[PDB]
Amino acid sequence: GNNVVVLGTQWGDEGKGKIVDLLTERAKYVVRYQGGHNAGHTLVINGEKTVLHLIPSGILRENVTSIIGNGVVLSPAALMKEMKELEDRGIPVRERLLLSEACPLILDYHVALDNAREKARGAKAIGTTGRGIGPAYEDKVARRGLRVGDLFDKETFAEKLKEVMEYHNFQLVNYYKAEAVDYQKVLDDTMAVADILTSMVVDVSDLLDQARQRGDFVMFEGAQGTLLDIDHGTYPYVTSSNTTAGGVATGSGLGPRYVDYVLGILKAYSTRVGAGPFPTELFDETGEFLCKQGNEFGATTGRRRRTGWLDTVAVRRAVQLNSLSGFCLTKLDVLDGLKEVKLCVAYRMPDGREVTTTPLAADDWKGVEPIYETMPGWSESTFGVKDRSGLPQAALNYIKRIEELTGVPIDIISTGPDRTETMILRDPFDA
Amino acid sequence: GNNVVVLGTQWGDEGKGKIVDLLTERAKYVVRYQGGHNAGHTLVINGEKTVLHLIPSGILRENVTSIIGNGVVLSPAALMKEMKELEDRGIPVRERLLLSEACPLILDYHVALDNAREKARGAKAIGTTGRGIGPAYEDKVARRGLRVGDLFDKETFAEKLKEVMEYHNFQLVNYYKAEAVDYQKVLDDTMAVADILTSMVVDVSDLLDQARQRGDFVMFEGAQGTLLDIDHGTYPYVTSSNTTAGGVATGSGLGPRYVDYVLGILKAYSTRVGAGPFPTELFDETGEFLCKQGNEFGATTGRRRRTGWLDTVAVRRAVQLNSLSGFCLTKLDVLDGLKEVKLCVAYRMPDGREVTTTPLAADDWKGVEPIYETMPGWSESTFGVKDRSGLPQAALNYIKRIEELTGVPIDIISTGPDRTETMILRDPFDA
Ligand SMILES: Nc1nc2c(ncn2[C@@H]2O[C@H](COP(=O)(O)OP(=O)(O)O)[C@@H](O)[C@H]2O)c(=O)[nH]1
Ligand SMILES: Nc1nc2c(ncn2[C@@H]2O[C@H](COP(=O)(O)OP(=O)(O)O)[C@@H](O)[C@H]2O)c(=O)[nH]1
Ligand SMILES: O=C1NC(=O)[C@@]2(N1)O[C@H](COP(=O)(O)O)[C@@H](O)[C@H]2O
Ligand SMILES: O=C1NC(=O)[C@@]2(N1)O[C@H](COP(=O)(O)O)[C@@H](O)[C@H]2O
Ligand SMILES: O=CN(O)CC(=O)O
Ligand SMILES: O=CN(O)CC(=O)O
Ligand SMILES: O=P([O-])([O-])O
Ligand SMILES: O=P([O-])([O-])O
Ligand SMILES: [Mg+2]
Ligand SMILES: [Mg+2]
Repeated sequence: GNNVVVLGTQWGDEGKGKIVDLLTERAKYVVRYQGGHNAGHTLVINGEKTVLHLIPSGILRENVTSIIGNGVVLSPAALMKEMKELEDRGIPVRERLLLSEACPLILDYHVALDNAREKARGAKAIGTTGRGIGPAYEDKVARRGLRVGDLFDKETFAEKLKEVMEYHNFQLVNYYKAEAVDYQKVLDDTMAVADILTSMVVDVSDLLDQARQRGDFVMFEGAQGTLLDIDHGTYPYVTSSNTTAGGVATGSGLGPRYVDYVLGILKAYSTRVGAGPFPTELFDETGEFLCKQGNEFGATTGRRRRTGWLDTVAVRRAVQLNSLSGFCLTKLDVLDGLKEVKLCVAYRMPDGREVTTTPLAADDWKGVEPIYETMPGWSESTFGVKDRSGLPQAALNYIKRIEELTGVPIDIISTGPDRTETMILRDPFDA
Repeated sequence: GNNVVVLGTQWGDEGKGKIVDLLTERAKYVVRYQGGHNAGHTLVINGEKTVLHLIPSGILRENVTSIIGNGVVLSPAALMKEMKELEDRGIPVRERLLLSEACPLILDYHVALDNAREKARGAKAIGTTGRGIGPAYEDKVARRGLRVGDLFDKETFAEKLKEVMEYHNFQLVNYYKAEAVDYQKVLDDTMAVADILTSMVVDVSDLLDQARQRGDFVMFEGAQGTLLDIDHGTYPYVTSSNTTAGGVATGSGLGPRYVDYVLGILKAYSTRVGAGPFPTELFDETGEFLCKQGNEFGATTGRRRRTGWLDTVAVRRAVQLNSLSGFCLTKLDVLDGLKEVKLCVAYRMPDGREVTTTPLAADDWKGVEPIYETMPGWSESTFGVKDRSGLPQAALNYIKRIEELTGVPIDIISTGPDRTETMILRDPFDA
């Protein structure tokens, strides 16, 4: 189908970037519809590494127009920052990237607040990336936030910003007893890049409407993961945006009926970065092994990711929430060497019940326990394989099992960070 | 199609309630996915009137299960308030209504803030309904808000609420120099209804997933209108929720691919309640006539609604944003008697250009001017007609024209507030 969606089923870091970059070969457009620069999508072409945050994972391709949709919270500083680095490496970002005037702007004070709010939580801190995503989303919904479009008139922008910062500073100064952000400094840093910024503006909805009617291949690239959804995730240990497929339509302007394929990116095991429920979490040799073998560190904060077995109970929440058409099974290779591999098939509630559905808010996950199905591991190397034939029967079995347990076909299998260490079995652009 | 969406194309008050109540005859479920009690949907059966706010417009039917989806901001006070009134009238609300534990809770302090924030805007006040929708949405996205589920543990709820209210009161007291809301009073009022509240909780996503696989007829009922969308509307003179079709999926948990039909409710003319751009606004006899003839007053605040001609430019923004499958043309009857009726076909930008697309943020709408197409009015009565044959050729022409100008069929035509003064031409449940 023309419109293909690529999002994280678990808790982010499944490998969305890599799959976006590999599938965009046929795409005219790639659109990030939510998140900000908390995302850290790692691309790897012939070993050259690139971790993108704010800029879409289609940038390395000239044939693709990279779009930052209205649903994304935009940090002008982060953009220039990533833009230049990409430019020095021969990526004419500016020549291939478009923006939404609706995009709310993340400015320094948003990080002051995000910082303040996290400390104030003490032991109960979310584990935010520190980029100010939340405060930006807050101001948005509040209707006091500034968006890309406010830059069209620098005089009124300065006025608007003044009020905003005043309000924000009152609280940072008085309630939090925090260091106040300087208005003049924010105004200057921003105006220094406004033209560049505004130069990339496009009417993203209308674009997608016409690109749609034309039959063009659009790829929407997600940020974070399903269980981090502001609504459906382990609230409040979530991200402030709708990481679920519904976000595609709200964060871009493309009507919901135009989604043709939702590919759920699914890692061979599970990880979490930040605080929050994790039934299948491993704190043993296997835990460290999974970490070590899969270089599980934040592509944005460098924090150690928590590791655990693949959770089928929670993945099926992802299935229904997202309208998955298929899964792309990533990082199978990291499982090589393990004698047995486990997959949680059910949850044992603290009251005794065996359930196969998941809790919602974090509190409701407290004493929940995982029930596994233990399958044979494999000795063979999986890394770099691009043909099921190269996969040992155990792995194939493990793949079939996941499919059985979910009722969704694993259309793509990834065997390495490199764009080429993958096997596409069914290409979403054909379905 | 099984899953039918009914939302406001313009600026709310198009007649969503009436159409939900009329189409639910075949529905097993009706789901409100966004908004709160700012909505005021008026139903009218054999002249008996009912204006619903928070409770879905399927309530008057026993065969229908009414759902308040996660995307809705829930005011426990408003619920009990509406619940009892409905009950005294023989509507066993409790026996037919379900809720989401994800639903954020709107509590008294949210109204203090919404009040404070509006005055602080002075001349630039949004024109909020005063129900505290925004602050509730803010806290949500902020990750400090309380949701229905927090009630499962009253002790931790009280703790949580305490912190929350402390934080909120600091600002109401110090920054705004406003009256502080009393913690104890909020705690008590709330706990008095928690059990009733929690008694209606259901896992809405999973419900919809199974109801979906079963082939059941679901109806999603929208609140407000398309140009009030937090992202795509005339920001900041908008509502804090995603009134666009993308909201259905984010505010319920039903995967985006499961929408089968999006019926855009379209009024025969235009109205706005609150501040904000309105190209076709009428301040003349026609303006007052439209007001008078269509009893254009807020079904929630009783404010006088602003009236204007039907705007085709903005309606087409609604078309693409929403994936409209069809329009339900409402309040044609109110046009009876007019010598000529106008419909804006284009916008004259303040720089001279003729455009047929719309601006985004409110500021960008400033000097914009409407270009009309003037059509013949009609003398005949339209009110109560349920057969196109009863519609005079002028009206039919006016209908064809709207269709020509949009490329979307007017599947339903409404000729009165009563459920029966309507003609369904194509029933969304069949498409
Ligand atoms: N070993 C291995 N690494 C992979 C594979 N796919 C992606 N990676 C690496 O897995 C990590 C995915 O992390 P991250 O980039 O945070 O994922 P994203 O946030 O979804 O794009 C990166 O460090 C990638 O280079 C794979 O199939 N095998
Ligand atoms: N005259 C007339 N009134 C209608 C018609 N459809 C609905 N109404 C009235 O139009 C108004 C719609 O206002 P509101 O209820 O705020 O619309 P909603 O918010 O979309 O449900 C109500 O007062 C209805 O009783 C119609 O076709 N003709
Ligand atoms: O990109 C992200 N991955 C996360 O899990 C995370 N953000 O989502 C949650 C919210 O933080 P933020 O506001 O930085 O997205 C945190 O657990 C944080 O680590
Ligand atoms: O139900 C509503 N209809 C509106 O237009 C409105 N709310 O949307 C905007 C935001 O107010 P609220 O926060 O009350 O929805 C206001 O113009 C308000 O009138
Ligand atoms: O790739 C995204 N990371 O998990 C964010 C971080 O490093 O915190
Ligand atoms: O029907 C909804 N109204 O327009 C809200 C109000 O009265 O303000
Ligand atoms: O990286 P991420 O997962 O998107 O945040
Ligand atoms: O009444 P509404 O339009 O939904 O708010
Ligand atoms: Mg990442
Ligand atoms: Mg109304």
